[PDB]
Amino acid sequence: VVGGTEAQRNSWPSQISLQYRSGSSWAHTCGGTLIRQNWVMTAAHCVDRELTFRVVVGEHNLNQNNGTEQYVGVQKIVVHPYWNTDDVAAGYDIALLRLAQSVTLNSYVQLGVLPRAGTILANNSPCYITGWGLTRTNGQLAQTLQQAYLPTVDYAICSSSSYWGSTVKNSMVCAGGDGVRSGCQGDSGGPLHCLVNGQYAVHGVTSFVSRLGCNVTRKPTVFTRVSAYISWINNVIASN
Ligand code: NA
Repeated sequence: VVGGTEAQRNSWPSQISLQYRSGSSWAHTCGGTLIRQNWVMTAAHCVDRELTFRVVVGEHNLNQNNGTEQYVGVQKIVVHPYWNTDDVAAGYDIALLRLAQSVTLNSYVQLGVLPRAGTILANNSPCYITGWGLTRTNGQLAQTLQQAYLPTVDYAICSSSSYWGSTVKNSMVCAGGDGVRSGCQGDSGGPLHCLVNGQYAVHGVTSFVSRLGCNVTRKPTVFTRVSAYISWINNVIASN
């Protein structure tokens, strides 16, 4: 997250860190959302590589023990069957991870609330992105979880020529684009949290930013629209 602030430790308890095994070590690579005690929602592109992945729930500081972390292996990966890694602009950038164990819920670990199917946010709706991604273009991962206020940019503006044009689809949500605040690498797969009727729900799965940079004016961060995928998610969980 570029232009973020440090989140409080219990603000976003559905946020997870997706990590891969790297020699003797684990490395953060992506965000996700805990949506069942044994299921995580992330981006398909996050699991393109044939790696050993684990999920950390209750994480805050990636390089310090917080005393609240639970570490759980990924046992099964279900990628959206229409996802194409060499065509992120087509969409379908979504994947479900079944965990080897069910995690325990507490003030640091909770299920994300998903919007109702078909829900479309009005332009300029209030949302926050969260994650441990780069804090500058071509920078480095955050140590502690960051958040940034990213209001939505509706499809008619986002698919306009000076924004993303044909690259953005209605199966996506755009947010931000102010040139200062943005998602960045390492935030991919995590949540976009939007306040509706008093309650935060996870409306987006972070998918992509501009090849020119993370915080580019009129290139808002682009998210998979969760409310396009409610039946897909339910079908996968029901079948696994
Ligand atoms: Na930690």
